[PDB]
Amino acid sequence: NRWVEKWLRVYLKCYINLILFYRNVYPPQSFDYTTYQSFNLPQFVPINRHPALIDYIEELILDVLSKLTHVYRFSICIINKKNDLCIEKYVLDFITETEVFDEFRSSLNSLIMHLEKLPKVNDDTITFEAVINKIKLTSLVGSDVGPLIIHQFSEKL
Amino acid sequence: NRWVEKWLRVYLKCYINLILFYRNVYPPQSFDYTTYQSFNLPQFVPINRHPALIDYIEELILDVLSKLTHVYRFSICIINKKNDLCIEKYVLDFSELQHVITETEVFDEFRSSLNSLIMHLEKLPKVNDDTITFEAVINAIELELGHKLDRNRRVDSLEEKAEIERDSNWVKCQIKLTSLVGSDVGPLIIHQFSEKL
Amino acid sequence: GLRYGKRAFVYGEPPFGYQDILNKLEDEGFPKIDYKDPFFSNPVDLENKPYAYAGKRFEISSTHVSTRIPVQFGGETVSVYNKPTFDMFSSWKYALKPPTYDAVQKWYNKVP
Amino acid sequence: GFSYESPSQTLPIFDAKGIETVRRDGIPAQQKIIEKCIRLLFQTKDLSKIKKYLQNEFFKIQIGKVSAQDFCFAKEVKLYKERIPYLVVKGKQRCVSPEEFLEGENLELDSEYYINKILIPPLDRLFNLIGINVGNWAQEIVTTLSFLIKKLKRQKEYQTLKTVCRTCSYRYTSDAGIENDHIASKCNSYDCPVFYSRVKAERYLRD
Amino acid sequence: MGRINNKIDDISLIGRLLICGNSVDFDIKSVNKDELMISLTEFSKFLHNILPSISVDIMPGTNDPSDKSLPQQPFHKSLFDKSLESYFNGSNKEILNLVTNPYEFSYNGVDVLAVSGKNINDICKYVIPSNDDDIEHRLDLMECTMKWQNIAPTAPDTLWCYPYTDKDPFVLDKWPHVYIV
Amino acid sequence: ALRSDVNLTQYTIESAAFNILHKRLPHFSFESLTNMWNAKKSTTELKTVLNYWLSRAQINI
Amino acid sequence: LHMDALLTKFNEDRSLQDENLSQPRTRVRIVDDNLYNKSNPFQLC
Amino acid sequence: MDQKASYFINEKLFTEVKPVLFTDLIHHLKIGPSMAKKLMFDYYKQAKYNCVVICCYKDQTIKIIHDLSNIPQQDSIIDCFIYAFNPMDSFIPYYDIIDQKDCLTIKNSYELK
Ligand code: SF4
Repeated sequence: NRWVEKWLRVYLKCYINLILFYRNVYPPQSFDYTTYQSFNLPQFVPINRHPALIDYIEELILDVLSKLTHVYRFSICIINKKNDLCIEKYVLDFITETEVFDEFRSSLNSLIMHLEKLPKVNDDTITFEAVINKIKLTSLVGSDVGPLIIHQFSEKL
Repeated sequence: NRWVEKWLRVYLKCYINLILFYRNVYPPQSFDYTTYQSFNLPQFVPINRHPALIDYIEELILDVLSKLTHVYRFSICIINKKNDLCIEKYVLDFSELQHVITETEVFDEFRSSLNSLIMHLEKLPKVNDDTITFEAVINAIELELGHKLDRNRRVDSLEEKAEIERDSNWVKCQIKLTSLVGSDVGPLIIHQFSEKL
Repeated sequence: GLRYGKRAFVYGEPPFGYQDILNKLEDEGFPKIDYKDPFFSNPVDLENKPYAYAGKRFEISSTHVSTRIPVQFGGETVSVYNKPTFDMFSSWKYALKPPTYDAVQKWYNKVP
Repeated sequence: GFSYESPSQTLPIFDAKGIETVRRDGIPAQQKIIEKCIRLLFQTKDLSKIKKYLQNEFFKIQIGKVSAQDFCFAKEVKLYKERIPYLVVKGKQRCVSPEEFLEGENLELDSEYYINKILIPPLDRLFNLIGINVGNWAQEIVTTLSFLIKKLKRQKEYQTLKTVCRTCSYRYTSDAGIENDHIASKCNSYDCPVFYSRVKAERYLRD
Repeated sequence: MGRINNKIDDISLIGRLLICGNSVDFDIKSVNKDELMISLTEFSKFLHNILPSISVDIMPGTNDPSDKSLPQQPFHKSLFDKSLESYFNGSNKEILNLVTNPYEFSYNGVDVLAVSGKNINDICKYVIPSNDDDIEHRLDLMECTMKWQNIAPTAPDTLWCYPYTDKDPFVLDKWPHVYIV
Repeated sequence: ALRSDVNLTQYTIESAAFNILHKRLPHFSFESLTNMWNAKKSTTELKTVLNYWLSRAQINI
Repeated sequence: LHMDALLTKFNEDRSLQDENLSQPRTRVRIVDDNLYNKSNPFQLC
Repeated sequence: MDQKASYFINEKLFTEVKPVLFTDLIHHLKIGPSMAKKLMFDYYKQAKYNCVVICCYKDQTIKIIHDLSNIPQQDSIIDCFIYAFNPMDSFIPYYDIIDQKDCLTIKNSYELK
């Protein structure tokens, strides 16, 4: 439970940053796409520059991981403006420092490959909202070695 | 490693080229039947003429040949893009690789293997365009990639940069089997397999 | 639309939007658009060149993976410290994406 | 810098004022090299491509694969209607005439004062405000079938040059038969790059 | 080889084969030693299968690895498979004869002149605004070339420097029986 | 007038004709022109020098 | 007719004669007298 | 023999996949061309391969049948025998050195010294 905590923290941070950047919930040029690397992956990983949003994401991630026992699913719904309809809904949640490392690496790689093949969306039309617990479902890889196996699925429409 | 490097290189090149051509993953108009692609090929195989695919396959084969010292299996996957599911799997066995002459005999064996592969591919139904793509999977004996960057890997030449970019470009992962003929020559003991559905 | 589920909650709303984001970034003491500074595409060609010039220290870095720093959580750069553990009978997958069918089709139709 | 006279203007305009190209005595190759490096730095901001281009140009100059038209100092001899641009060719290792290169039994193109004091000053002045030095990039710079292929390429080049020069002199002779190449064999126009290539091919075939 | 037609009574009348030119075709702008060697070894096989049955007469051309001018020397003793060394021993010349581009072969007393065709191709490479690319046009050009007693009418496009001293070879001195282009 | 209007290096007739009229004119030495003008035969040389001077005169206009 | 009919008419009616393979027919001798006589006209140095 | 020939043909067709021609059969069995064609037709009689047949018309004309449905000038055909049997669709043969020490039907007048 030592390494898995910080590794899940950084994995959730990178996942949230990617799901914010690859969509139009936040405008481009506000992220650092040529500076940081997530898990030694060759792809580019964006990180926002505004300290307020970074601290907000870190605070909510710490609040989630503090009570990770009672919660079993942590999704990030995408709300559409002027309609209040959930267009997209990405979900997550239900050893050696290396197995969890490669598990997070594979999950991030699958998420990047799935996001890079998404259609373009118009600007200033979608808002995100974090939640704590005709459908096109897609399944990505997850962690299997740890007793806290994390599934990964995505929906649409 | 003195001469089997080039032979295995051209064999893998012809393998990938025939797989990409006969499965309609790329337009056939971009392919041309040739015999020289910076290396004497043992048969008039259809090789692509695109720059990006050229050095893409070149770097792939270079990484495969560098890792051959611990790799015992090389698979080329063909998956759909609407659903990340394996549709076809072509396996190339490297059982001990007969690791540490008569180049014409090696070329004849490679030609026979490629002819068997073409005969097997000719019986498959037509494959459509529009995102019927391919992947690459390998199986090693004892190795671990993606962890050579724990010391910032201060570079000094091109060899170290190539080693780093090769060890960092791999990510860990987790019907009717049809066997084909391989290379029964002394130095190159190679076997062939195939999968469907 | 897509239902949230049987039992779920809601977190606080983000402070910024799509329009006010750049305005708040400018008022915080940062440029509205950070244009690309001179960088080396090859890490070998760096050779610690940005040392100084006429008493002016310049910050020139590269884009390659070897020079990029890992992402930090809370201002602390996280990295692996223990040596890896090689496991037998492993599997790997190639990460770089191959070109697109439409790309090579448009390249061939242009008759280069 | 690049100029956009209107928001609808898509392509930029390479507007320079008082650039290093402004000089009474200067080689055309320096201007083209500086323009290419500026375009590369403004389009992609990549220093590696600029370094590769500079190293390639330096290696080509050190080998001798230059057209020699952009590597000539044009001295102004009188008779004030000064229209006598005598051409100095790279020295003597001086002030050799282009006829010396015409009878090119040996080569004297030296990676020396010329290359250095005509290339490193402006590039250094342009890249010191950035924070990089260009002198270190140049300091690091310091069978039968192949022979038949090279001979055939040289012969085809010579034949193409002779053909284009003959068709060019056709403006005066208005003929295509014999003696047309004989008339065209005396064109010593130093303001045409085809002449330099033709005499270089002739000197290479004579040795 | 008499294996297809099976009429040995009629196939055995072909004493020798005459390759006039253009056996290997490449663009000298971008070629390496490997492609030329592969093409020469591909030709060498064919040669090794045809040689011990029927003689052969090799002639170069405009796209062959030889000089681009008209009086082309033979290719070389090299540029063929090592198994052909028994034919290049200088003793077996009637079986394989590498000759220049123009030649006046006296086949059993019959004088026949053969050329690679660079002369006619270069003459047709111009556009003359008189005289009013068909078969009759090439035949008329060949007849005019034979009558004018000058094989090369266009000097600078076809001929090269220093062809001969005081006695040009391209000017006809004896009329042959058959002109092969 | 060309030097006051245009800004180039050589300031010759051929350079001006190529940079303004996009026409490249060959240039012969004075000895060659004299040898061509004193040739009793080879009227091609006479026609050559005549067209040379006529073009040099027409380019001035 | 089909290709099978032509094959059955041609291959079945094969003579299979004169192919002794031990006493083959000699090719007609044709000699170019200009091989070694003199004065190779287009042979330059 | 019709027994060893069929064995060699099926071996070189299925075991070592490569196109087989009547020239290889003539070189292996030391037989004539007409006998090779008869053996090829017999093997075609009594199927996982593709037959390639050629027909020799009059006027010393030789062609390769591709459609096998529209044979032009069927009356002028003087000979028609199966040329080769290829398992694949693309013919693309291969050629190597052949030692015809005793498998030649026409010998040149001159001998190698
Ligand atoms: S080189 Fe002399 S001849 Fe050839 S074109 Fe330029 S001017 Fe006319």
